[PDB]
Amino acid sequence: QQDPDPSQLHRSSLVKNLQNIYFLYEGDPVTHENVKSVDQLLSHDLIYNVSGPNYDKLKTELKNQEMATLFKDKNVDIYGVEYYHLCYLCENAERSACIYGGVTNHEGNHLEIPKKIVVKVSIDGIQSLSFDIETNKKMVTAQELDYKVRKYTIDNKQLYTNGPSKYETGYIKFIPKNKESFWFDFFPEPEFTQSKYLMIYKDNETLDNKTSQIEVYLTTK
Amino acid sequence: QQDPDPSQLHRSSLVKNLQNIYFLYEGDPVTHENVKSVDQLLSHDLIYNVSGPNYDKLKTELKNQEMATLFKDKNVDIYGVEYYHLCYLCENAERSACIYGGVTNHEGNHLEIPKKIVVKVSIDGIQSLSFDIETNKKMVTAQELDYKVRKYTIDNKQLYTNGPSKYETGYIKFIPKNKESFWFDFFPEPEFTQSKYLMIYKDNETLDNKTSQIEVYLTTK
Amino acid sequence: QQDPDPSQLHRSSLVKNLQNIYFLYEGDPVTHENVKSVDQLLSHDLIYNVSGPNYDKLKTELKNQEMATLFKDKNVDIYGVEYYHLCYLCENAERSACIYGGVTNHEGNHLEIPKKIVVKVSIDGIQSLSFDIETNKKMVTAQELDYKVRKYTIDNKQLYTNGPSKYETGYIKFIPKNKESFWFDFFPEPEFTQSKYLMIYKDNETLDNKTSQIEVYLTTK
Amino acid sequence: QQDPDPSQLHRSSLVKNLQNIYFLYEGDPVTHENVKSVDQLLSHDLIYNVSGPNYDKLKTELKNQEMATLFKDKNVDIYGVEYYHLCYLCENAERSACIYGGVTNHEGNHLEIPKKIVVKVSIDGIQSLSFDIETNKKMVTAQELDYKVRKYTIDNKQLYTNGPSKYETGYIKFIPKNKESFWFDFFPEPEFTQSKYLMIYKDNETLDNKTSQIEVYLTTK
Repeated sequence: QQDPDPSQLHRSSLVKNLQNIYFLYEGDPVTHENVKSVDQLLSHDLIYNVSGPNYDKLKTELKNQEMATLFKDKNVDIYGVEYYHLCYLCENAERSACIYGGVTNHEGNHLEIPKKIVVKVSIDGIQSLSFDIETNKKMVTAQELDYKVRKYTIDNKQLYTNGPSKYETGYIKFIPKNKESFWFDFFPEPEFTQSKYLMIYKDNETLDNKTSQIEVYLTTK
Repeated sequence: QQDPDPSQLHRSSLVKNLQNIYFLYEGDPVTHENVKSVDQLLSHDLIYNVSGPNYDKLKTELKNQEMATLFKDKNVDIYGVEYYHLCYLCENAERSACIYGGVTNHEGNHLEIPKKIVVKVSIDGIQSLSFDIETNKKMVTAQELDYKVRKYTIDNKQLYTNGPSKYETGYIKFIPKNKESFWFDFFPEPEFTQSKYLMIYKDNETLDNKTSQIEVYLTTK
Repeated sequence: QQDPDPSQLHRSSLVKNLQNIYFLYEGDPVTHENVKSVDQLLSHDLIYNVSGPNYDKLKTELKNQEMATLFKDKNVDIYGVEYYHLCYLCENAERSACIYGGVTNHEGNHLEIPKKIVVKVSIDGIQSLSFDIETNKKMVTAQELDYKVRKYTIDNKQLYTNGPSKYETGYIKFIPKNKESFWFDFFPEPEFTQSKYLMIYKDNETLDNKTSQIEVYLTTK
Repeated sequence: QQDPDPSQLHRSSLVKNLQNIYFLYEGDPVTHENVKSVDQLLSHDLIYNVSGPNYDKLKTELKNQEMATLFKDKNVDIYGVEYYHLCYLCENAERSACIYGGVTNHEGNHLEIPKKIVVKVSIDGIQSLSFDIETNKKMVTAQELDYKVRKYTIDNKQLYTNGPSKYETGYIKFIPKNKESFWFDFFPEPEFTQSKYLMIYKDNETLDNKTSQIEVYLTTK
């Protein structure tokens, strides 16, 4: 996946119920340390018995059978963006919370002191500023990072709000030490659902933090 | 509807996922003043464009057509218990909240100072206590009252909890000045959904507060 | 319940997607002889392991907890109207078919030769005609009957069509030997779903057939 | 996409409710010619106003936004496999039917005399047989082809049944004149739904028939 073309980005002025992206990155993500799965719905997911402000049962669809059937009996660390509309867990379950990926092993992958990662932000060409985000992992999911990133740029520069977004075309770029960089679009198609936009966090993409760099390119229209 | 017979009561011990009753009465009720309806799904429900911590659209299924098309264009006051699991609003809507009844006209029915209604609580036959609850309406909905009554006894004497109840069989009774008393069971059938147990709040039963009394009958087991 | 008032009747010209009532009575109802339930979802329904053109699992919402847990272990006969849209049976089942009531004991209640029951149909006051329907039960469900009744009047005098109805206001009336006659409006509220209009078959109402009569009141407008 | 490794194939013996695959290819596909779209739920789908034995509304999710907003106003031919369970179209419509892909232009692309396509089938290494399938299109969808190809083998050699299959691992392969051949696994992961398995028909893949070949590889066990 190579650098995006200016016509391939979705534009924030065509999205209708745009806000539905706000709450996602404004609210509190899901965080669980050293926990083990206990049952699964389909071959490619895993269910956990954990709680939060609006749930006591969680689900995370993974990339495929081979992956799910890998973390099935291991201890892992969860960190993910959740949705409540359109989420199934079990016939007998009200109060559910779905998510995509966000799964990392627990032992060894934890660090003593927080690694400092730097984000560079460009707007209309000009590189305008810099800020930091942390993490207690040697191998974090692009999900944990992308989130933390936006959170900041939403409560300060204002990436999303309960209404029209200030910018128009935005996307985050990951730059791994070994190879091939990738990106995510900051805005969805005209009409959409949450459950669908978040599928990007399906591949449970993980990467070393000690050697990865991030870039953000926004457009003021 | 005459006084219930001791076998006709649902027994707390039998219910399985009982907690789900707890949240309904330990959380914050939906409250809106002087608001009007803006669209309706089926012939007997009205939909409001209001907001809260977990929504931005609301639905209240009333008793029947004739009723709904009566409050279809009036300004009213909403006071009610909501459920998120299995709630339908519009094809394009995430973040909804549904309820039953809880509708009263807005003009006049309001009061300067809060009427004081007294509740007599029995337990294993002996009337051990009494407490108070308020209201700013001349014609309140037995729902507004039912709620307020439980929230208390739950936070203090412990009616419901994040698990098994302390008591076994409980119900509330209303005594209207004009005639015919009625009651609600405090526990649902063994296996149930939220949206089904609440239907007792479908008849949008209203009544004068200046002359109505309340009684609670619990059995310790 | 006494003879209805000409203003409480739903008027077929107001229903928007009326057709949907057509397929319910113009389709092959469900019919299964001597069978036993095998699992249950909620405390007031029963599930059966039977087959048909569009299903291989069935459910039947009954009146209350007390009624369901009565046919839980008995051999019974099911004759009823089904709906596919909006129907849950188990987390793992596609191809489902739901219904309301239509449950009767099997042993004894069966007859050697079919009883002949006559129906009398009015039309704008005048008693226009008569026709027949059969049954192999001593105690049938008004559902079994109400169905048989309409299916005829729809294929011949066209009660419902893939479209607007020829008549405007009709309802069937039951006259049981002992006491209280009861009726069903032939048309639903303006806007509706199927699972809700069918709820009148929930009281699994049954009666002797050796002494029961029927009447039909329609209005050409 | 190169030839599959005998370990990446799903084994029917591990599948639980496999029958559901059966009905999909043993049932009547959806067929409509020279039609136009009429509204769209999301940004990557299209809705048509057509009718069949179990529906009067149909949907077909496409690859992405740029494809849908391309067949939005053209005259197209739909050929596809449909799923009922879990299918959303509009808040007011029961009787739906969903699909993925299966869309082709209508003018010109039609042939006077049906093109004969030969399929070669292998079984445990040995090329045991060959047969025929027809099509009235210059540019056909791999879906229309894959379907026809199975139905046969199913009603004859018995690919799927209302139960365990006879075979263990199967997959069809397409060999276009220009380049890159591809394949589909005849079987789903152990636990799945219909709507997910069928997503292979999303990329609405299309190829010329005057120059395409097919091959099937099965493994008795």
